[PDB]
Amino acid sequence: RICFNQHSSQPQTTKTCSPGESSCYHKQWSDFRGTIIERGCGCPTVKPGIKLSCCESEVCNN
Repeated sequence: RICFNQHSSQPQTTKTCSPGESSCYHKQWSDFRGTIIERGCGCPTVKPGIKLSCCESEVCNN
């Protein structure tokens, strides 16, 4: 139970996730500074403006 956790793809970081968590999350929104993508373990309620996707499996979230 591993996800990416790196921003708008930067250099790739990954996170072990917490035991039990079998998701991972990719969110994309944008705003004054540009467009953003966050990557983490998950799935967020994901929110006005949103942008969200969740998989189940390893390195999934991209």
